[PDB]
Amino acid sequence: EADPTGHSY
Amino acid sequence: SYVLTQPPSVSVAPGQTARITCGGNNIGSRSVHWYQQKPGQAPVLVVYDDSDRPSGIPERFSGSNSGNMATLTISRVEAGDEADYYCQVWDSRTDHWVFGGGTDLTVLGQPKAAPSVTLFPPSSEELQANKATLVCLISDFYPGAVTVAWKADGSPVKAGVETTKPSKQSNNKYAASSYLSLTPEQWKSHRSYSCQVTHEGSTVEKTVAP
Amino acid sequence: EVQLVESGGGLVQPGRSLRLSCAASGFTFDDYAMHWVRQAPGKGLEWVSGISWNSGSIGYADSVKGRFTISRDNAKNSLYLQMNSLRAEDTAVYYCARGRGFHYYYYGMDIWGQGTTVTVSSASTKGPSVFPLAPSSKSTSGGTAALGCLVKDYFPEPVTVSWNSGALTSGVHTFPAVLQSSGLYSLSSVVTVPSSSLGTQTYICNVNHKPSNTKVDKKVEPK
Amino acid sequence: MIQRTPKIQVYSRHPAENGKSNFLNCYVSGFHPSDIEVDLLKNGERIEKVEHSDLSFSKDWSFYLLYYTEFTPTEKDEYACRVNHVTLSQPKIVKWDRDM
Amino acid sequence: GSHSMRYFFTSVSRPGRGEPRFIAVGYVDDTQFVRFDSDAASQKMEPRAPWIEQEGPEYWDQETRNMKAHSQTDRANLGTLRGYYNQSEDGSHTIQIMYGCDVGPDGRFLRGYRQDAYDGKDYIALNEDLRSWTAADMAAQITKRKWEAVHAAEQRRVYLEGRCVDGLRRYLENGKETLQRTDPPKTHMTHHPISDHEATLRCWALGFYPAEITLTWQRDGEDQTQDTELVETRPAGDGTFQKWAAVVVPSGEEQRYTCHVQHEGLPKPLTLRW
Repeated sequence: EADPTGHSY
Repeated sequence: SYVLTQPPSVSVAPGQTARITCGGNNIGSRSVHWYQQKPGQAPVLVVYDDSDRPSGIPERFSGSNSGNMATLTISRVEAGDEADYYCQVWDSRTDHWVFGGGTDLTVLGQPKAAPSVTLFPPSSEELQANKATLVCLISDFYPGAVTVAWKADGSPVKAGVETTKPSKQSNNKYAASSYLSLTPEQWKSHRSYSCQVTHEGSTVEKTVAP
Repeated sequence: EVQLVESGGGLVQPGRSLRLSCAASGFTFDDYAMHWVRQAPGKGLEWVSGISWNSGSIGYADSVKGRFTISRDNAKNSLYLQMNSLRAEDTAVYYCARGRGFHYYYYGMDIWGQGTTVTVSSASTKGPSVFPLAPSSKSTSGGTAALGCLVKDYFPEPVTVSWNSGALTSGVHTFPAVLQSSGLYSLSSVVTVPSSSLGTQTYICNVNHKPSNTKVDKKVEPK
Repeated sequence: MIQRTPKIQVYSRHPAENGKSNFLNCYVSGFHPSDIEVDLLKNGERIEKVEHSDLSFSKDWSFYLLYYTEFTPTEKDEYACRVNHVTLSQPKIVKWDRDM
Repeated sequence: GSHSMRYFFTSVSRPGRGEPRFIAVGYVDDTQFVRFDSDAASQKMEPRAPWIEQEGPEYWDQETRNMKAHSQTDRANLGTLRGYYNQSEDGSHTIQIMYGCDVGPDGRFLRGYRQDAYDGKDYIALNEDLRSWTAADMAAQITKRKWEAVHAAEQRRVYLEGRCVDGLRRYLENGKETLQRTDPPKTHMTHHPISDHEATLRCWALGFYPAEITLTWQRDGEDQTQDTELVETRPAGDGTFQKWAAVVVPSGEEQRYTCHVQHEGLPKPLTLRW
């Protein structure tokens, strides 16, 4: 299972 | 703070390709979005990511972006396109969405249209509350400028007057309102009152009587 | 289909708090980033805050950081804006808007709600007095008559007027408010209807001045 | 921007036996960027049906990929892998050799 | 023994061609089990190992959303990096991300990883303590400060120590018949004369799993780590691996050389001799 959190650079 | 610059006004003729510019330092490295906000309406996305169109947006809306300048292009411009247009980018360094200040797109030369005027007398209820307001409603005129004159049996009334600066209606024409405040006594002591609306050198008069 | 319905707007004394809510429908709410964007009177759009699909990332404009909080309830398809320590310059129409992707960053706003008004003011609310504007003879030679409602002496804007509880829309023109020297507002709403149909269909304006919880229904008769 | 040229290995999945179906492999690894052209050749001629693994990469971030196709080897058919990448001036050809 | 789960992501910007290429692969140890490819026909995360098909529709929906969300993040980040570095619009650029976790033989968390590269070079990495970052350059320092302000390391740690581990352990159970089993190298020696005086001896290891293996040549029982030709371990194409090592020896002296093969699939190391 993958990581659901998205963060911009 | 990252800044996007739009000219406050762009004026155009129907059938031309209108161009609204959005300047920004290295705006070419950003992904530009454009929004259309017509009078009385929420904004609508017309172009995203410099050049793409959401489903439903006409092909005549297009966009470019490179260097220090992005442009929204509207070909075959029509009266319906009159609106405030805003460019926008996400700026990662500042973690802010930035909008340009907005461009007001006017389409010049729409047909002259004389106003429809509706004058209402005071309601029984209002008089019953020992007050009186005459309501003069002015719609569907173009262009958006009128002179409103109130008279009591032909005699000009200036006191107790409140007129709105005209505003563009949904149909690209304008609307305005004027309200005359009177005592019930004043109202009854006259045979009639009139609302005289002048538009482009022509006057429409409406009258009411107790 | 898709709707973003904002609520919670009203008059707030500076220094106090208000919570705006946006009810999302007609799309998979939890697949999209959501945003609040505002517009002060006569001015342009200003992004206030954004929240990605699963709340994994959140952002705020500097103008509001430390005071406003954005949140979402993906079970209820709702987005919220908790506004604290309000200032006069927060006065604006606040729009609920959908981000065109999963993230609050980078992806523009593809659906906008109609907005809800926040008036940060030291003044009091005043609900309006509503009076009927009866139809009269030969009101429009083309077999149509005009009748309306006078919405008098309220603060602040806005006020919503409907007719026949939203059933009657065609021929309705609610005019922009006049700001009187008194500091109070008045507006009128007129419905032009076929002159044949009078004393057949009932005509009622439904006035809602949400800032003062004032709701008035007024029958308008040819009396 | 640093670019790395591919290493190329051409081999069969199983030890080659004439007339027995098998798979012809070309493994390209150690390259960057990922855009790369890889062809399997039979008697100098391009094979149509060629598939490849899903792009992945190593600890130094260099990419690797396996291109392959089922084939039934013979004694008279020659095979090879032709590769082009921005780091190469012309396609580099590595002939299939049973012994490697 | 121990196990790992790793996700590998590659995004390549494609000016004019439109949208970036995005490909994601997931692995348990040396076994790929899923992929997401923007250029594939599917548009979903898909299975690459039979045991991941045990997962139901909700798993697939969830992991597909995650892949679509990640794709959009990297696409945003490609624009962002072009901006930070002041690069032109005409060239193509690449982002790579690898993340995952390691567990012990009894499923205990050992560690987690999260590392990002731009154009094949380190950009930013989560440190081993899973509480701090190393930024490779001044653009990554913009990223590092904003990530520190939002406590991004805590979010990653929660993932790496939580669902990453939970996922890995479940995959190890469901796929135990392959993931918790080994394939021993099939071995053989070839002999090819170079000249009248020298010959090449090549020691082969085929059909093995996992990939880790040691091939060593000795001469009179002495390690020959000088005249040894040694190829990179390579995929057979069926989920197993291949490797060879060779030595140039004087003709007639072949019996003096032995090839030693060490692999966890073997109960004891193997010794091959021509």
